[PDB]
Amino acid sequence: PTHSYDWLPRLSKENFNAAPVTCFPHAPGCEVWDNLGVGMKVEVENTDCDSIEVIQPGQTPTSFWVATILEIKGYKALMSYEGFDTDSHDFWVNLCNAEVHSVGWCATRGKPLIPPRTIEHKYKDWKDFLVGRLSGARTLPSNFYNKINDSLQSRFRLGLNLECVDKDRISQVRLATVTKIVGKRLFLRYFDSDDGFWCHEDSPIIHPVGWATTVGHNLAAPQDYLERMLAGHEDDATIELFKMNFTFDEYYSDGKTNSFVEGMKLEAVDPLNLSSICPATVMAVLKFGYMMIRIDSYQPDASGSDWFCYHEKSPCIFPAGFCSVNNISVTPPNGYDSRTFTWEGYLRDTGAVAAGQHLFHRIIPDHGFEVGMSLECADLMDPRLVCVATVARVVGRLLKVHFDGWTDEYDQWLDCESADIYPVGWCVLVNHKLEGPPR
Amino acid sequence: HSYDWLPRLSKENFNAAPVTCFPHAPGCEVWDNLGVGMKVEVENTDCDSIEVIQPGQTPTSFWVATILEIKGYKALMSYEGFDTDSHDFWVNLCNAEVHSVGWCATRGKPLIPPRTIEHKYKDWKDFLVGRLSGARTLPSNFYNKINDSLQSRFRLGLNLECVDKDRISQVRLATVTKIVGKRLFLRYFDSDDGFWCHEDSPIIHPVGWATTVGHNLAAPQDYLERMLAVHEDDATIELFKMNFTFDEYYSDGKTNSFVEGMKLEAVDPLNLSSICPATVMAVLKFGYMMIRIDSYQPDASGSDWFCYHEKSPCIFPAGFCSVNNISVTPPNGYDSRTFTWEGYLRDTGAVAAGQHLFHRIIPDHGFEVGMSLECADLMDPRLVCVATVARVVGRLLKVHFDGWTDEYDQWLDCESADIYPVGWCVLVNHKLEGPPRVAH
Amino acid sequence: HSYDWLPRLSKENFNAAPVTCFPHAPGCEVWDNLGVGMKVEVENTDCDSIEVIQPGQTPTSFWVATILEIKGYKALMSYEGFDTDSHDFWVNLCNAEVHSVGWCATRGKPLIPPRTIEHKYKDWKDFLVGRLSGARTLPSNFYNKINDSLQSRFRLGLNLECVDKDRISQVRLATVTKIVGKRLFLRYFDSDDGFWCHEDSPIIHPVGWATTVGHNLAAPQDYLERMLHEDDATIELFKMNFTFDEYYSDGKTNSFVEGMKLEAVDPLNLSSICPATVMAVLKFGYMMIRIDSYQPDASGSDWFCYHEKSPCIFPAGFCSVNNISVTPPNGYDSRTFTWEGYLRDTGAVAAGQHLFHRIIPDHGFEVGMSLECADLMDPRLVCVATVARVVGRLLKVHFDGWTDEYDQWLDCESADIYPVGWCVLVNHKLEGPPRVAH
Amino acid sequence: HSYDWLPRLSKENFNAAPVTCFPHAPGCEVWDNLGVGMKVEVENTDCDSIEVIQPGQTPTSFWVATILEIKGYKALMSYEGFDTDSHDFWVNLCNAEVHSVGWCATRGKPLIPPRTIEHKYKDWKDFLVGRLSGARTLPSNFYNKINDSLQSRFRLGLNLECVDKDRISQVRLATVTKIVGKRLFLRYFDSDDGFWCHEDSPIIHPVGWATTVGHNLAAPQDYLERMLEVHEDDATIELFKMNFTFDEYYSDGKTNSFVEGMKLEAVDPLNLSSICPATVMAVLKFGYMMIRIDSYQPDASGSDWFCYHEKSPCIFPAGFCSVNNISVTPPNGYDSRTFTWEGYLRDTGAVAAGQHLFHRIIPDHGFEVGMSLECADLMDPRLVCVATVARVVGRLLKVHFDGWTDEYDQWLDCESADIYPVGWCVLVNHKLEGPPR
Amino acid sequence: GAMASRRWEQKLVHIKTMEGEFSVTMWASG
Amino acid sequence: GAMASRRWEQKLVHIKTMEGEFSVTMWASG
Amino acid sequence: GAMASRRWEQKLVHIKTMEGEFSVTMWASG
Amino acid sequence: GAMASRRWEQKLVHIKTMEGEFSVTMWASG
Repeated sequence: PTHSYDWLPRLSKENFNAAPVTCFPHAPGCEVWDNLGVGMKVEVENTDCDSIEVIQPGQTPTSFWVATILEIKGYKALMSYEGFDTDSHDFWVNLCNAEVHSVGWCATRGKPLIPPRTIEHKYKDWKDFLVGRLSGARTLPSNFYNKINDSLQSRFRLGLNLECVDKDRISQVRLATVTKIVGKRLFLRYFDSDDGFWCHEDSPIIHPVGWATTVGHNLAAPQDYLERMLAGHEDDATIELFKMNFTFDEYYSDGKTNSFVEGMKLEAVDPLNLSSICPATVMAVLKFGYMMIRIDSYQPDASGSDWFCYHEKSPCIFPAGFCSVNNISVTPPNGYDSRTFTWEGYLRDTGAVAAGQHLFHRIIPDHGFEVGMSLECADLMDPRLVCVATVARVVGRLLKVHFDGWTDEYDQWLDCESADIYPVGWCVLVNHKLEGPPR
Repeated sequence: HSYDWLPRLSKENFNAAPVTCFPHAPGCEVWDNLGVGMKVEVENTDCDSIEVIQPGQTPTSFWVATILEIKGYKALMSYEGFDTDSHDFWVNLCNAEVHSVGWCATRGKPLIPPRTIEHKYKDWKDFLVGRLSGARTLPSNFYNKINDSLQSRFRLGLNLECVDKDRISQVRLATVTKIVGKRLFLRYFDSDDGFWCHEDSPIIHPVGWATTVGHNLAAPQDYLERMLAVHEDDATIELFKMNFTFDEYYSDGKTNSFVEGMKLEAVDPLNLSSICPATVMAVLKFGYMMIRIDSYQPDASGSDWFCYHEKSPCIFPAGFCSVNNISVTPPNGYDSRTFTWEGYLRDTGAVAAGQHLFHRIIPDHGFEVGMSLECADLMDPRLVCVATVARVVGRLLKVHFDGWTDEYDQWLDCESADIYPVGWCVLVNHKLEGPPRVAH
Repeated sequence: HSYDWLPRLSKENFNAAPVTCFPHAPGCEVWDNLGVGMKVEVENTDCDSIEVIQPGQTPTSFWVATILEIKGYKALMSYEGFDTDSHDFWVNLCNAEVHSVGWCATRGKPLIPPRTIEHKYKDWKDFLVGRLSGARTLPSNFYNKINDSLQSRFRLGLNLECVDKDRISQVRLATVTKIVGKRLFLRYFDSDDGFWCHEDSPIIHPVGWATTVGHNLAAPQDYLERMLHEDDATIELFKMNFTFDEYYSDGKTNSFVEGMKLEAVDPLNLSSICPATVMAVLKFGYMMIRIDSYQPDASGSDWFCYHEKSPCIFPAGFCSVNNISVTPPNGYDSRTFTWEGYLRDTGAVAAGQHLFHRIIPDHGFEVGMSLECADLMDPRLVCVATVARVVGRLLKVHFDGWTDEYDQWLDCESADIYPVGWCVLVNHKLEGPPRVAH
Repeated sequence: HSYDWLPRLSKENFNAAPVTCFPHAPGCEVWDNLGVGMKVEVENTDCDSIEVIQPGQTPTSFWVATILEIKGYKALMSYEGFDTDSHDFWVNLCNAEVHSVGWCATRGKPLIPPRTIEHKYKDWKDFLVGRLSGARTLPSNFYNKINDSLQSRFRLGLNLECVDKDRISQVRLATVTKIVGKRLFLRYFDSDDGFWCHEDSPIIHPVGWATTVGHNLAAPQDYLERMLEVHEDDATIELFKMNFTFDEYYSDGKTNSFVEGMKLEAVDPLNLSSICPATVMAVLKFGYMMIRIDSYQPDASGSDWFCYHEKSPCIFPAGFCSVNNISVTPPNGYDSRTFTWEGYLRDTGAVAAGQHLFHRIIPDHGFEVGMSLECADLMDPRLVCVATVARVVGRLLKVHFDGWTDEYDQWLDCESADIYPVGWCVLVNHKLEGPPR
Repeated sequence: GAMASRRWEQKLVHIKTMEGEFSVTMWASG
Repeated sequence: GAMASRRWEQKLVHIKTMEGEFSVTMWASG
Repeated sequence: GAMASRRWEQKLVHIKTMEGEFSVTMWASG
Repeated sequence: GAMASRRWEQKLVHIKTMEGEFSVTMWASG
């Protein structure tokens, strides 16, 4: 095992602000999280007692006591054992990793509750005290951790084949296979190489078998697969496994669109530099709403190898002027300066037209993210890493996420429903290493 | 002069109990229609009278803002178009001219940019569309819903039975002569005295309550004669809040739970900072009973006996304070050192009321130690004051008045009708007492 | 006298539209708190006056019954304790003395067994516990909620602007002089004449509406002057299926245009849907149209205002697509009418499909369902009626005992249709089916 | 052959209990996403093979229809464009090719008009836009949800403990060998014999149940030794339906409610048409208890004792039949016109179980007298039969098999796992027994 | 919060007759 | 928060015929 | 039935300034 | 129908200590 960052010192400070689990729709436990609450009672590991309990062989060796939940920060909960007069023995736990149960769980399994050593002297029979503390009090539904467990599972399984954006040539998707899964983040190994990359199952850059051929996107794959496509298997990743904010019913059968047109300009998050929002150009309109765009800040390149596919309903494309309207420093197009750039002048220089506002459909939900909230965030440029992070800005439904201890040059513009952000404690829950602030 | 919360709101980490913590508070049931990040039309305090105002209509000019924070009824607003927070401002959500976006246009009113930023654009259309498209705003019926929740169940002139503040062992006939934020001013008959009381308070009762229950009653002669033998101004049962129904009792109201002589713990009705051992002195009908606080001086008259219903959240089994780390007020003749319930029971030869006689459910009320709120002074209920949650014990709260000694603290249920969100006084036009100023 | 539904109720397979089908009907929002099989305390009509009654209290003695059926506001009651159904009885749920079980005991009233079965037990406790334990009954606030839902938003004495039945192209000032079940009688300012209409009707408007929208107005001189008071019926009393937020501040629209053709229910004949023409586009979505089947008339006295979001206007082709016999334009045959030919003849264009926005709710109305329906041509009357056709959200309503010539086209959310038993509830007379003479 | 509901559906005023009346029935939880008046794409049975079908896909051509009626799983369809009802047709909603409108286009399939009306339009766009705009159709995931709800919690090869039909006072080890619509065939361990029962039946139990509860158990010696270590084929606790939890009882399962000797009434497990006085013979753990039906001929062996849980909906306080006008079955040696509970308790010197020991809540189950449904013959659970709700007594149903005498009527709780909506047999591929000749 | 109004509730009610009075546990929606 | 699943939703769908293809806006319960 | 009031709804509103007037599509809780 | 799952429920649980076993009535959301 290696050194993973423990949130403990942050949790121990006053006014630590963590984005709650319910801010993350894809996070395990999100849908049942409102079954938890400060003030509720649980049975939890007694770390302050001798092994006086006769443990049945095979069962848990742990002895339990009751505690009140005082605080909830992401997946973290501050526990206080019943019977303690001060907070000296309060302790933080990982709610979905620790031995935590509804009150009554032990008795059903013939286990007695053992008072901690520090307070064991207070009563001979703790019955009256416990009745007093627990009567009418809230506890967990008996099915809570079953629901948690269910929400841990990926829609994908090992060995599935899918089409994913080639990190070495983002203008094409390449056939890949799922070789590892951690917290629904898939490790995808490309065929015809030994290379690969991590990405969450909900990421917009992975697609089902047949997607590229159907949509008209560039495809690299083994010859056998290529041959199967041009005509028109147990390990195919199919459409129902993939998250979409639209349906194909919304499009004509042939996928022919008449919205965005080649040559139109707009703004977009740079897929190769998430700290950048930049003017971009529609280079090729594909089918079913998908289109290839070029980030205008890139160096001149006629090959088109650096073109990138965004769907027309992506929350990461914006109309020209989005940065200006929202006080965001726009990355100027190649050959321009931040001061010497205006959209009006740029359009005249290039003789181009900006995509109309009506082509973008953005709804701002009450996502609940606030500036200064702590969370865990994947590094999109090195998706092996999930790191300590802070919400630096909220711009409608768009977040600027800052990595604690790093310069702002490594910030990432991410949608509030990004699958690359996670609650505090997620890394511990799913057994992923958490990168802390650098030295 | 009423206290403005502004200096408290201006502090980082100001912790106010949200409106949803208060079931009886105006706006509680529609408070989820609000949210941080939402857009509203709000008064522009930074412009000239360039808007031609129709006489009779509001002279106010408006702009659009985003809600950054909500603390009780207070909202921190930030005008659209500002690059800094230097002009952010607090408003009373339900008092200030705050509206859904679109409100002005429907009334023919233009939006006027604050002077600080007015030259940023010529036509603000593209900016406003950019900022407001797909954004949340107020539902159009929001303030209609708020207005509905402001109305008291009671009207002026109603007659009711209320605990006599000069002799708490009896109720006395009183009439409602004034209503402020559902707090009723009750004027006793056969005198010129009275007191303030929220409509949901447990110490007011419908006409005929005392006679039915068997509680002591003082009233004009005509009323007493009617009681032993329904008028237009009778306050009837449906106007009163109860945590039970009379269906739960037999028709004659005969109970078999608490028994005369049983001991328990209770909040002292004459000193709310105190929870003390108490004795059941007389069991009335329909769950009601007269108890006596054991810390009082000896008195055989029973003028100091007080009625609690058996389902009151302000009575507790013996040992409640001890189990919950509360310093109990010892009985007459005992010390915080010398007092234990076991010793006390042996000395008096008494029996404690069983735990099963008490029924408490602990809601996820959301109150936390340190939260600010507004609280009525039960000893001088004219006053509603700046307050802070000092303790949370299950569903029981200890409320502290900022700037006062702990001698004036009050033990109150989490659903007490005497606690209100920050901003309530402004909403209902009640004066708010701020913390007293320290002399030296 | 008023028609009683009982002969219909007593037949097997009587299909009444439930109260929940009528959004405007009293009790609609709390109706799901009722259920077949539930228990209630109800008037005992079969007992001697053995119960000592207190002054001021109801003189009625009660027993317990099971609800066996619910048809509109009607409910079939069965007293507990009988061996046969021969004493089962229909009641008006919101008129009869009905209570949750437990209501009497709280008031010191004993339950009294009907004389027919009184000797079955000495002490009825064991029987009643056996029958009522775990059973459903009414929520205690049920009839409070019903009573609240009975009240009109209007009061006597309010003045409003309403369509002149003598010249439908103008509205005329009128006063609310009577209210029956939220149906208002509006007496015109200059006359003893007037008409009935429900408070939710689209042909009544607040003071100032005509002036603001640009509609013709007949009114007293001083009123006209004031437009260009405590008894003013104001905006919030009126039901709209849109908001003014949806329109520009000046109400200028660019949807329907003068000359456009469409289809519409004839305001002068509800049995008829006819091609129609936009004659004048007013403000805020309101427009004057003319029914094309009318005899030639250049006065414009017969123009009628429909708001653009009215469920009673349709795109050209609506009748044809839905197998509805269209009432032809003046000088045309019904069976052979085509829009293609008609548009060619007149050189006009049809209003586009995008100008209409019809959504079809699961309203729950089915062919053959019984209900009560106002006679739109004589709105004093509310009559026995049946759903003859369901066309999307549009209903063809047949008056029982009349020929199909008298059928009316009504939207599923029309305020002129009511549940079986409504007339009894609100004390309105119900017109029964005319008797067949031979 | 299997009975077809078709002639009954074709009658006016055919009353079928809706799917939502059956909590265990497939599709119950999503059924409210259906409604009369809604539009669907459905098989065109009135056209030539003019559509070019891609290999590997359905050869079926589709048109659009309105749902006119829903009776259990059955739906009455009417093709858009027909002026009369002459071509209206019934379908099995969860078997036939039925989709949301839009399903065909996404798969590149054209809608083809029925030949009968094909002449009406050259281009059907205007007609279809006029008819379908703003109209209700199916959620795209409807039949996925139906499919999920079809699956049993059990698999083949699972071992469980179930009531011995040859000796109902003991449970017997058995293996699931067949599953038809969540009805399991359980083959006894030491035999070729077995029986059918729904997965939610109260007479099947997980491995270890009898030993935990104290119920008689017939099993190989190796099994009992193990009970006094989990095997892969063990049917475990979470696979079984219970209307209570073990948290409600003390750890040792000791109860103090029903006591030996107490009398009550109960449905005869050997004769579902009979409700009879019964006696508590043995109180077990966790609320379970052995009772004997008092109508049985005298038998000191106790082989005919039957286990009911205390929260069973099939036991009642003494006087239930009297109070509810039900013909009670007299105890052995009594007459149905002479027997009274007061006389019985006098003769035997016994005490009736108190009302407080029983807890019946009466849901708004929605079953009404005259409603049609499909019902298993509990005496021969191979058979599911045409049936009718004869009586509703609170939450208890008297179910009648159409065409047979009343002697075979069954008393069943409204939440019984043995009753199913009209069309269930077709959906599930179970044979439906019709009325006899 | 989580603790709020429920769709249906049990209700303890009483029934009085000329022979005496007793309680019955029933239920109601809303 | 407030922005969550709704009881019913409009849905844009398409219909193809031998003569062409077009869109229709309908609805379904969620 | 299924078609009833929803948890949240889009709403078209208008904004007037001294330069003109335009529409905006926003949303609000029920 | 009107009788379905509710947002929260009381639950009877048990607690065992070295001195004996007893029950407590609590609640949980569903």
